[PDB]
Amino acid sequence: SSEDKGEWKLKLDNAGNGQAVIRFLPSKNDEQAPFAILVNHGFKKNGKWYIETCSSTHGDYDSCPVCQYISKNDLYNTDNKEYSLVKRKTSYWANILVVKDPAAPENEGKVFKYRFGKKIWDKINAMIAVDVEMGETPVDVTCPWEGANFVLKVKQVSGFSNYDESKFLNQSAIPNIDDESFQKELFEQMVDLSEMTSKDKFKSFEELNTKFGQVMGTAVMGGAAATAAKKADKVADDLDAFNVDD
Amino acid sequence: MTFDDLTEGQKNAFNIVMKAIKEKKHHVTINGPAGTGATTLTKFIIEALISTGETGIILAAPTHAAKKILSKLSGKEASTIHSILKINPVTYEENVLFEQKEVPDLAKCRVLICDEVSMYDRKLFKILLSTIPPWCTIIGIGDNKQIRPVDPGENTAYISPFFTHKDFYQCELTEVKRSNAPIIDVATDVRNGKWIYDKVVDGHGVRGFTGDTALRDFMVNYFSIVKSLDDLFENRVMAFTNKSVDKLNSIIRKKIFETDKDFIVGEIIVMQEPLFKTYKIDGKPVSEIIFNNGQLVRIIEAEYTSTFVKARGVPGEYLIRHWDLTVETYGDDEYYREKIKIISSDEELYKFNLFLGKTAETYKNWNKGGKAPWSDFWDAKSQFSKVKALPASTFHKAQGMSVDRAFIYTPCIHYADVELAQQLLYVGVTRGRYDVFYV
DNA sequence: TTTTTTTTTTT
Ligand SMILES: [Zn+2]
Repeated sequence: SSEDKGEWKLKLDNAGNGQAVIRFLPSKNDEQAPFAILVNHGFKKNGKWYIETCSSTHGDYDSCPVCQYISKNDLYNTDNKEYSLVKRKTSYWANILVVKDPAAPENEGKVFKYRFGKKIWDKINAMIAVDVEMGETPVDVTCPWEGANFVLKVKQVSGFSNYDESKFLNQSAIPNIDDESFQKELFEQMVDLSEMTSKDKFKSFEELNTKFGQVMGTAVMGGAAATAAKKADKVADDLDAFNVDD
Repeated sequence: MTFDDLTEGQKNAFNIVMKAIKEKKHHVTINGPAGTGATTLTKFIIEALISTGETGIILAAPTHAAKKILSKLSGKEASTIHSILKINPVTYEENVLFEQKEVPDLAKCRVLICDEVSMYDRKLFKILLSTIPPWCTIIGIGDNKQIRPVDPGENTAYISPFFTHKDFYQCELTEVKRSNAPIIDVATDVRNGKWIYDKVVDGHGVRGFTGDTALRDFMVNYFSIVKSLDDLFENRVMAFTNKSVDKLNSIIRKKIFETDKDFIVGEIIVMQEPLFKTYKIDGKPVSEIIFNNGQLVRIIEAEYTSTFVKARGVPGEYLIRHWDLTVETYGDDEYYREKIKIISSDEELYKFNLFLGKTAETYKNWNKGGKAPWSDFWDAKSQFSKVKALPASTFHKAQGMSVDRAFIYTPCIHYADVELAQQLLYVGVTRGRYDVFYV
């Protein structure tokens, strides 16, 4: 699951499908920190793994060895297949107040943290920004009087969670909004994501450099041994062919 | 002889070497690379020490083969660390570790000489210090570019505390920077971190093989150099995985002598573990070591047979097909004529591992009374060792082995850490004393 | 994020 780490996730059906109804949380601190955006390069190779953050999240392309090696070789076109395997992944995080969850009725009426993907962020951006001409003025889902809850619906297509069907709803007042204690009761359920944004990011670039080195060898721009990594692929297959040559 | 008359790095170390004895008590490790000639400098410190008459030194080599050639060239006898420290195993079900019987005082040993100090592991490291007395002074030789030990339980930087600043101050060795040697200057670049490049003098040097058919071309070049020569003592091919080596010995065996055999009579093989002649004794039998790990041996007779194994508490005996090869001592060690049972089938090997697990399932919680038949555990477990043919060994298992010509196979290395890949290199390059080819 | 998706090597 995910709840033990403190983050809610969906109880997937046999098809992997799932429906749930939740309301969001505004900004934990005043005039700042409504939400969060996480960047993480994630890949698996040689059985070795890498799942850690990126400092280019705050624009520091330099304090990340996974960022630098791209710019030296421009893998985006130099080796785009290798580029996609390792490229930075953008994670969006927010607090959530659950309303209805038939997959797990215990999850209802409670608040969590959560990470999602970018299409929703465009739709979140598409929902929040509306013109004045379409009568419907823009709406904040976290607004106490104007905000809206939203229902997530996902099906699997070729092993991918698809969300193209998602639709939003009207505004909604939140019941018991005039009680400080009911607010406080839920307010402690709110957590501050800005703490995750402070100086928690690894300052030691050389430490990150060491771990991938243990994860994988080769790939040195000034060393140019990465060509030998290109070359190594041929030899294993060449080894297979020479085995029957016996 | 020449006595005090060498280079600054050679002169500086010995004076500091004396200082550790002379100034307070201190322990030092030296990062001598190859070619820097700290072995030649060590020869003098051998000579200089005899005039003082100190016997507190002990000649220690971590491996038997390094101790053998150390004793052979120097002429002075050296002992194994397992004898020096009486490390005795402890039979448990989950894990098992050789363990020193007691902390000795090491009174007669007032100075300590060690080799290949990178190899000794950190968990063992803490135990040894208490065993070591203050008056004894520790002298260590090793390369930071030498290969580190493998710890399945912990994957970390794990630099040998010999190489960690807090334990004690030490000094590195300078090197004859320039010389008319292509490989070492390439090896200098190898220690620097440049990728391998071919450099040749008089037709001999570092040589590369490139292109689509490079391997087959390198293979015919491999075939060209080797031919049907039965003397590979100076021809050592090295690869990391034993998977690759297994397919090699399969193919390679058929090449030199015209037989399709997994193993044929008359083959030369090397131990992968020491050979103990175990006797049943209270506590732990220290047994008698017959063949050391790394000992070369000549096969006397070769045959593939089967043997039924029966465990008390397990009904009946269980047949396992293996190789029953008889082998004799090859080398300068004590001569012994022996015969071993050895399994060389993946089908049988997984069959072998399964028996252990049922025996593991039953022995960990046995209670029909009594204790447990573990005398039939090791007697059945120790009947078979694991050894591999001479031509190829792992870069781990090729360390120390100085041969004339080395052929190098790189591709499987990417699963290893970067620093290890360079430490394999240094060690790998140092295996070829005369020449090296690289594909 | 659907999930730490490969090695052997020491007494
Ligand atoms: Zn990055």
